[PDB]
Amino acid sequence: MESLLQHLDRFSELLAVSSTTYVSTWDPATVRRALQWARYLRHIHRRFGRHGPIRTALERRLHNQWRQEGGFGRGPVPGLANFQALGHCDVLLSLRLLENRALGDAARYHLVQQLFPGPGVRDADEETLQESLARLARRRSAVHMLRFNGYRENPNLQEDSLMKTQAELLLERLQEVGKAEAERPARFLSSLWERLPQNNFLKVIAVALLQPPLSGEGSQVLVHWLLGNSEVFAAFCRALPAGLLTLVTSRHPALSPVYLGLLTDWGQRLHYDLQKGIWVGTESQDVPWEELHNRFQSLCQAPPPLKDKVLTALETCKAQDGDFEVPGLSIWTDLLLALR
Amino acid sequence: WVQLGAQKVAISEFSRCLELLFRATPEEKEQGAAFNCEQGCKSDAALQQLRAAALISRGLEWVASGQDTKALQDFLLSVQMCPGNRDTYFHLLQTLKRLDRRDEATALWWRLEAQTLWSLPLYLESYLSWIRPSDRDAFLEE
Ligand SMILES: [Zn+2]
Repeated sequence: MESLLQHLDRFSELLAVSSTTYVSTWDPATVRRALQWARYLRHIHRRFGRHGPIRTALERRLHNQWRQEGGFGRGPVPGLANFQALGHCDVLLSLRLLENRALGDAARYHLVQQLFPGPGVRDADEETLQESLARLARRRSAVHMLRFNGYRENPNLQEDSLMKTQAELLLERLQEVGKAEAERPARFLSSLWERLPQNNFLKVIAVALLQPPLSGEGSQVLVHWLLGNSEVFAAFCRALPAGLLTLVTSRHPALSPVYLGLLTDWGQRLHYDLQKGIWVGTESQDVPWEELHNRFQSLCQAPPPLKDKVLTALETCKAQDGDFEVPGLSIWTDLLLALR
Repeated sequence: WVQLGAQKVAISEFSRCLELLFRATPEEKEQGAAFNCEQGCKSDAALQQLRAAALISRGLEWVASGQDTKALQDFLLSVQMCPGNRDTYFHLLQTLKRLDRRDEATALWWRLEAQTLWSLPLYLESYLSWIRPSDRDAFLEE
């Protein structure tokens, strides 16, 4: 338990400098020592990896390492990711050493000769390193092939395959910070928002909310982050399709009456023009009629728990702007005619 | 309904009159389908003079319910519709002289002086004659 800490942090230092381009000093001694230590991590992972206080203690050391580095200002090191990354740490290190261009010739020679002796040890007891890099190169190729001769950008994004994946990575990554309790998940989600491609990001979250439970503490964190920050949630409701947000609503009703609030705020920024039979926006960035018709049509094409809420939220909005029963006048008249 | 004093059902019927001017055309003799109004009910002059009028009749209800932005929009539309009725310019300039006179009002003054009956039917000229205010040129020399 205490013996493992000095082993693992020394390996983590060596892993992080694997990426780094100082490689002149390195020799077969360094390489051999690296892969022996990596064997021991893989050994530990097999021996007392499962159902131990040791596992949870190493996870505290993981997340403590991963939060005191942070990934801000100095150096955004990925690092050895999590508990299953101990089961192929060797591979990570060896891959990083190949990617360092300044990796010395003699070291690389000793390296590749030690990774790939050849088929002299086709008989090996432990599912060995060679076999791990082969089955990788295979999966890799398999992915690439399947992407370009098989892969489809599904229109029910809740059933997409890349989305589904990126989503479940973010949920693992929230579960870890939840049990660590170091910084609040809000800070993590805010740093995301700041750093990365936003458009892509949001579809992730959307799918996140509908993924059934795996161990929905994650889902319950995302609703509270969003409702905390109204400004991003404005671009959420803006940036997706209707069906995605309709299902967001039927599942997490803590979102429904804020999003109805948004439409209630965008419709009231329209005017009829009599020449062209249409409501339109003043500004370029204001929802066109068809967009808003879509989104309301969706809320209506839904379970009864939401349908009565949105129907009444419109009828009360109509009475508020004069209960006319012809268009020209009340945007909300319009919608309600359009939905029959 | 305005003479019976009921803003709602007036602004109903003015709006429904403006829908059957604009999501329909009266000049569809692709099929001469029956006996039909040659003269009275097809003149472009009779169409632009039904439109200006309906927007006036509705823009004054908007002043009466106290929504003078809506009123301004229908009055501004009517000058775009028929620039030779002058009742439109009077109602628009009265609204502008209430709120924000100077540049807007003068911009329309110079237009009136730039500007300076063919066959409109009767029921309609008599209706225009009916609503028009006495104190109209009095306002336009101010
Ligand atoms: Zn006729």
